[PDB]
Amino acid sequence: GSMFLAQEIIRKKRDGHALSDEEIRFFINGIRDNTISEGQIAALAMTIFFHDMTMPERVSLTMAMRDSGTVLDWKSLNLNGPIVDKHSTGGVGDVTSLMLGPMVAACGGYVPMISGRGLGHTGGTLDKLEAIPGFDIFPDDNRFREIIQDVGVAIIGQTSSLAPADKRFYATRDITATVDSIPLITGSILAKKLAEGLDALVMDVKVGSGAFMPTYELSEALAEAIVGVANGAGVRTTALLTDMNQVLASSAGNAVEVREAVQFLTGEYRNPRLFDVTMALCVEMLISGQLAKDDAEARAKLQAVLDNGKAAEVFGRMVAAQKGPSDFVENYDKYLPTAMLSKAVYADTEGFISAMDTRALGMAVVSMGGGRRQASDTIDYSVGFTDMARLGDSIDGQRPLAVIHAKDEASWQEAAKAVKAAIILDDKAPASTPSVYRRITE
Amino acid sequence: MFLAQEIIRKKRDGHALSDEEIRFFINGIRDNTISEGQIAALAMTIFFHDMTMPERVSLTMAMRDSGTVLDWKSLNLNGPIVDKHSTGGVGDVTSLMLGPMVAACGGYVPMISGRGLGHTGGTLDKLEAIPGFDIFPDDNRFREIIQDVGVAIIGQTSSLAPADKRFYATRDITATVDSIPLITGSILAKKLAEGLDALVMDVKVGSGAFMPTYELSEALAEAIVGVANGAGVRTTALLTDMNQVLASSAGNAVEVREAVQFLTGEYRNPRLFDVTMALCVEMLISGQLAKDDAEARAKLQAVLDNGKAAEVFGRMVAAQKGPSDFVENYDKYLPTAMLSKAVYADTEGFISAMDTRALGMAVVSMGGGRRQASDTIDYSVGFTDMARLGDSIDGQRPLAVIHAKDEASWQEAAKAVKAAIILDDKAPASTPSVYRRITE
Ligand SMILES: Nc1ccn([C@@H]2O[C@H](CO)[C@@H](O)[C@H]2O)c(=O)n1
Repeated sequence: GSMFLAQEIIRKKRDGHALSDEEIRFFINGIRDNTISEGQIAALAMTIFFHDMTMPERVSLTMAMRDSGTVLDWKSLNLNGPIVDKHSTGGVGDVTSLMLGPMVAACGGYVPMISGRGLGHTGGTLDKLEAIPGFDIFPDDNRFREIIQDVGVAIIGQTSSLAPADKRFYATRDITATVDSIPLITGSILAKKLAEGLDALVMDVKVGSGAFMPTYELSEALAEAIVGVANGAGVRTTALLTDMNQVLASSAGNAVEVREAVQFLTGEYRNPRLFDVTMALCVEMLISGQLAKDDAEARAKLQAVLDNGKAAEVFGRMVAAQKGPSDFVENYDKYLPTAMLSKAVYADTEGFISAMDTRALGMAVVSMGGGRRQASDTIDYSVGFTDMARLGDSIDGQRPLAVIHAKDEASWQEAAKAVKAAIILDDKAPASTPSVYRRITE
Repeated sequence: MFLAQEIIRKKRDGHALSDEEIRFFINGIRDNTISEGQIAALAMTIFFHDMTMPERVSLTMAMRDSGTVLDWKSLNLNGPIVDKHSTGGVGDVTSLMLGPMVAACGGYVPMISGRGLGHTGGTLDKLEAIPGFDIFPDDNRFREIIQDVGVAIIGQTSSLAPADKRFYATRDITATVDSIPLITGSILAKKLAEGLDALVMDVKVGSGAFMPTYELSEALAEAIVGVANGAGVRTTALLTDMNQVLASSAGNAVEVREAVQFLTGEYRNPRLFDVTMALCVEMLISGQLAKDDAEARAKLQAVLDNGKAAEVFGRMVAAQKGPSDFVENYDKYLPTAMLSKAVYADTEGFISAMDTRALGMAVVSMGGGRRQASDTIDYSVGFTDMARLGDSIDGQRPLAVIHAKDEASWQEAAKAVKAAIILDDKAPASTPSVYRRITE
């Protein structure tokens, strides 16, 4: 019965016609309910790969995936500001979320950051926060709602009932060569975030060797596609192209990135590239969330909550609300686990850093124990890199490539070989590039 | 003496404990030379700081080695030693079919199980609805049953991970139950003491699940898989549904009747079939009895459908001193409740939700389970013909048939069932029986 209706929808898309909202939602729910077979899913996916989808179709697909599970509704809490979030294609050393949420919350936004785990070398935000003893990434949503109401930000992982149709849909795409389709990718990127019930959203689309899309042109095209769909779905959205040709923060790992985020919020250390990207993303959130009129007003408000400690305090109150220690901001080195062996790694040659393989550095952290080879693995939260050298730095015997935090000497030596191999020196200094490239609006 | 507080202080400060330190502490728990205060402190340090995989493995193996560990190599059996463990449910009768099904496909299944706890049934209590059935054969009769029949379902000794006894007893009064490394070591220690070649874990999801949320159930399943494989036992886990009763009955005798009729083919609840079959598949694959899913299910369907599995079950019941002809004549042996009547809902919607925790407690209150260890059980009481999530409910379709001792307990059970089952005008979203498979 459903199989009959499904095949008509396939035939309709097969022949180049646009599907209706009602047909798209029927098919997405049949994927969710297992009333449409894998063959039929693959066939539809392949007709979309070939014929593409119009903007109304793309919007219907994303909203249907979004409506396939829980969608958070914030009206009853009567918050007096915008619900807003950031989404990213990810990167090594990208810890922006841990400062951005508190900074926007301190400026009057409400930031329900539902995120995830590792996924294949880039480090998941949830694993980083679990380096904090006691920190609880799975509050029940009455606690979640309370934290959003009281603190303005929470970072959690209750994702199971969010856009569940994407699960079966992606699984079939990934064995039938129908992953590589912009309308399907856009749906997968957006559905879970949109299920947060956002007023506004900023999308961070990486550019560079360490990016999800491999070329500048393809990053830009993906960002425009996301922006078009998200706004069509009723969420005020912009995107930034930002640089991932090297580690973004000065550290890569879990505990080490939490430490960097606290020091950024307090002013103890602000990596200038991480600062550029974080500030730029937060600006979009204030403008789209209607908390600031323009860039200069938004940057003033953001710099103010960095300067008077309010953003650091929101982070501290979030850590305490999610059951970490109440004095984490003041005493983070007491609570974050320390690796047994912390030792700088030096290059074999002298010269300038001209290039860096971020996927390889990310895999080096994973191999140290800082990430999961398999999902059943346990993370050592103390290991990783700090003091990362950057593109353009002078490297000699007195200037290390990084400080490696390792659980023992054997894994330290293995990480050092991987780091030295991932970083390319050259006799002449490279040219500089922006940390933030194009801002993309609808 | 002194080392125990040093071990506590080390973990309090966020440092990892070594294998030597963990084995010391566990043995001290078993020997009763480490006090309740020191147990609880260490548990609270673990709750705050968690444990690495080497610590989790050390902990689990230390608890396993704190008592008897079975060894099957000397009997040289021509198949793998495999078993299943579940976090428990209501109507979770899978073991009674799964044991025989796997034994009929070449596995050896030393199922050392347990009784009911809280709201969930216990496999051993269900089997004791069978007259004569002896859940405590000596080591001798136990080995011979495994050797000659391939499966036996029994209760455990004092020397089966005894360290867990004081450890769990302290956790349960100090709010240190809710720790995945502690839970994992508690779940696995007793199962790995069986000397298994392979193991499958059934981790329930939903309103009757041990963990409250899907992501917590998922986290637990992953941890168990990591530790069990790290302990040298090929292990996988399934996330299965417990947002309603799994079988069509809940109780003891009524669930034994359902298991027999499933094995013979008289009646097979399709959700119960999915979960049972899926669990058996893992055992055949992990035990190297089948190359893949399709070959495993083909072997399993075959023994369900040529009577071999039902026959193995009857041999097992007879070997453990139940009747020779229990499969053929179960109605002659299982006890009948005094009062058996259908219960009807008050509204006319679709079944949207089911509070399985409350259903399970309703069975306990009828006398089908225990509140204290010393309680006795009426094996005849319980529910049959359970309505299911998504069914259309009107005045001609009951929520269940309630089997009770007398009209008063029948009324009480009917109030609990009507309260536990929520009807709605709209058909709910479909829930699957198996949410995912988790391997290493
Ligand atoms: N693969 C995984 C994933 C999670 N966990 C455990 O789950 C709890 C919360 O994430 C934490 O206790 C964490 O250790 C785990 O043990 N293994």
